Amino acid sequence: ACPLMVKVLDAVRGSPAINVAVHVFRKAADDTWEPFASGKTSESGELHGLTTEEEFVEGIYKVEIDTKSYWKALGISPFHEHAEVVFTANDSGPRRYTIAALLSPYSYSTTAVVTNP
Amino acid sequence: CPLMVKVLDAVRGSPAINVAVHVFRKAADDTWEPFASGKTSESGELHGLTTEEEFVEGIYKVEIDTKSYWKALGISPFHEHAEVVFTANDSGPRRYTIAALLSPYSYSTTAVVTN
Amino acid sequence: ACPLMVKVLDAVRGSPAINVAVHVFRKAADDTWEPFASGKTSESGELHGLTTEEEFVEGIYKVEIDTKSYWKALGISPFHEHAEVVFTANDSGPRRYTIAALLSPYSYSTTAVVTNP
Amino acid sequence: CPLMVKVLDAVRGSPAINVAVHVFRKAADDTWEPFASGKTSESGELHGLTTEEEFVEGIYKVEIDTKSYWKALGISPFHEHAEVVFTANDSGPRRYTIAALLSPYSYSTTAVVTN
Ligand SMILES: O=C1C[C@@H](c2ccc(O)cc2)Oc2cc(O)cc(O)c21
Ligand SMILES: O=C1C[C@@H](c2ccc(O)cc2)Oc2cc(O)cc(O)c21
Ligand SMILES: [Ca+2]
Ligand SMILES: [Ca+2]
Repeated sequence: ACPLMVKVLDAVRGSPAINVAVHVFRKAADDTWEPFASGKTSESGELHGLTTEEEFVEGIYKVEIDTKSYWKALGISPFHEHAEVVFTANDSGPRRYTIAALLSPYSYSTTAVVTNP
Repeated sequence: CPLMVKVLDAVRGSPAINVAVHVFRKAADDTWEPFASGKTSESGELHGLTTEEEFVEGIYKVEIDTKSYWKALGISPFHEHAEVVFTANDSGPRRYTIAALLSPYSYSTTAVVTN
Repeated sequence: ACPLMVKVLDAVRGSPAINVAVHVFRKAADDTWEPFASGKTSESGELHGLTTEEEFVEGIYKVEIDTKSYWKALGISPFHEHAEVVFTANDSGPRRYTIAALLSPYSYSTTAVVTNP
Repeated sequence: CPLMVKVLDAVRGSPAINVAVHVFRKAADDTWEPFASGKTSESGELHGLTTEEEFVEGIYKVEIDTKSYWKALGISPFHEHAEVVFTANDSGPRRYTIAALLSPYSYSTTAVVTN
């Protein structure tokens, strides 16, 4: 019953991207981004436990993935500052969201898998 | 031009036409000051955003209005938009092409930077 | 200890791609593709149990994913006949391979995550 | 031309230059008969593979020699190559651009088909 999971993979090494910082924000009624949760990717490149079913109410959310630090630490100066995912959540009732990102120094892809528990 | 944006549609196998694109420059106060905008052409390209003089070093944001594009096609989208944030010109002036490949629940962006 | 897993996701629906046929082949000493394993993706879009550590000897392998049937069944005539992954395996000792594919009607991406148990 | 192939490098943020590409047509016996080939240009493009007359309906294979490209750059690659298999012209003649974005452990291909 974790309703939000983020998973990050490295397209160069063919590996999970470990220790990647992730910050999650929620758009406020006044229209600004309130901090909602944060964490770092595990060995498996996954970040669990960000939120709960109750807390994770309808809204617009932003997941910012600190790809730049991940590359810089490997000696690489990447193109992007970060990878950002912005989406409306739970608009038709609660769902479970997996936000997956695949990283290369000059490219990233992002895909959402959304399921109905 | 020093900056071009090009958008493709993975569902139809075509350029993504009439997609709104906004470009911003990060301000001293860490706000985004809007800088240039346009809509992609019938080839999915947006040219003429900026000039070599104007396009000085800094951190830039390209915001692509993916949601409106999908809505227009009658297809439900996941993302609000697709954003590309990058530092420009850090080693000199370059020509940047920002390319995006769009699916309703996924997108991929790549930069082709040539000097 | 499953050394080969294939995972397929649908970029249109934001879902696993279920019931996707997958065929695996191994290049023979005579240079032709011998059938090695086959299966279909589960509800979670994953296919496990293709092979074993002992069977999965060094070689060149091909994973063919029947994307066309997956789309056609949804009413869609897709661009690709299939998605094929060809790779050398276990060249430096045994590894565990996850072959992931993300599908759209006119595009697919494939990524390998390779780990050392 | 009715068929173009374009290859980009996600590691360097550049066109992938001097990449070998082979094109095949499926034969009656379900073998691949090699049809056209080339190497990508400094812009990552390969033009001139075929002509409208020659490019009749059928099933075609495009094989991109990704492995050699990475080897040349000194980077270890996962794939032997990247293949694109598709049926051409089923609704009429079209112009096909096959685009590939390459990373050492990943690739993505997309078709832009215009009539
Ligand atoms: O290995 C991958 C690659 C990743 C991915 C592919 C494409 C994309 O656009 C974004 C992420 O997809 C995945 C999604 C998963 O749930 C688990 C995975 O192991 C993987
Ligand atoms: O930079 C890119 C990436 C590429 C692409 C992205 C995703 C994918 O899955 C396959 C190809 O598309 C392009 C197509 C072009 O005409 C010019 C380009 O610069 C690009
Ligand atoms: Ca400059
Ligand atoms: Ca024809």
